[PDB]
Amino acid sequence: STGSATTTPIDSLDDAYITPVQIGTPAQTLNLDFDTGSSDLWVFSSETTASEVDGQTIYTPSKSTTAKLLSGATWSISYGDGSSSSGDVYTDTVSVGGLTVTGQAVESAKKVSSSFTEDSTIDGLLGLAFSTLNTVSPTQQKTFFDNAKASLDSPVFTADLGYHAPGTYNFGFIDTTAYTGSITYTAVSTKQGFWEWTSTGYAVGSGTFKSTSIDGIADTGTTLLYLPATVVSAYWAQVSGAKSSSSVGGYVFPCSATLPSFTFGVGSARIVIPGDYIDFGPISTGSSSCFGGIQSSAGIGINIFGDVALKAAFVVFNGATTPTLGFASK
Ligand SMILES: Cc1nc(N)sc1-c1nccn1C
Ligand SMILES: Cc1nc(N)sc1-c1nccn1C
Repeated sequence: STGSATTTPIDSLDDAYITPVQIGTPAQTLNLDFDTGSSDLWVFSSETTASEVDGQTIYTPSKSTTAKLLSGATWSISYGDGSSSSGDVYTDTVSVGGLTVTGQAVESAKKVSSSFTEDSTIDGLLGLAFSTLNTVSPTQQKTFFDNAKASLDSPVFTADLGYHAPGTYNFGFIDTTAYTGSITYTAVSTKQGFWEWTSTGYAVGSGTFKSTSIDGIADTGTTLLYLPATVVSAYWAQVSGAKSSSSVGGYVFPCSATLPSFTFGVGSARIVIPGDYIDFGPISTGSSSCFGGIQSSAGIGINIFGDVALKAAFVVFNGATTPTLGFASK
């Protein structure tokens, strides 16, 4: 089997991407944030505290003939921005782009934090990191991808995120029409539960390439590119007037700038992020200070190849017995 679904930016800055997902019988379609940095499939639901729902579509298990309470199971998760959610668990049929999993754990939110409530466009998350990170207790649950894997034509999924445009998540096949050149594969460590790999270095604009190992994670659920302070300082030094602002919470730059590109290495291959992808617009409405899309990872504890990086590539998440990651230009 295979599946193919379109993923769409939630706003004009590509702050996140949503993908329609069918849950239950008859289908209830929710727009979920596919997140290769976490491992829980959770939704806004008929159980979510009413004051914490503001415009989201909710899953109502009592209207699904295939829903079953997973008795005793609870979940609770926090993300890197300090947002969080928690609740109980149902099993139900879940389909993505034509690919169906029966008995998928669907984690129903009882509580969500404010930045979820405020994100009217995101109806929940669909985790695609390794199932060892799943938060369900006392019986950890499998991700949609793990449950689907044995049925897939090939044990892979791909992310093809757009810049200010829709893109695609495919399950079970590589669309050879979706990228240019060849795919370069690189080793993955699953020791921390992430799609963790080592970039071979970087360049700023038309500058020379610096060969240096940068360990980080491929994370579709993180908006920005978070890299070591040394790398990020070298980037922003090429933008007149750019500075790190502790009041704003990162590097800002004059909205009048033309940002340089940023290149990252994948083995001997190179992925170029255009300068436009690094612009996250005014820090507040009408400001002439703009927020940067490359930020320091210092104090996060991990480097994160988030959407800014991943959208510049066609990315293969290879879930074979020994997982790997592939990147192609597009
Ligand atoms: C910051 C973040 N990281 C994720 N993987 S979900 C999440 C999030 N918190 C609030 C809204 N959204 C989309
Ligand atoms: C700030 C910026 N740097 C580029 N290389 S294009 C760009 C920009 N200004 C306005 C819109 N966009 C995308």
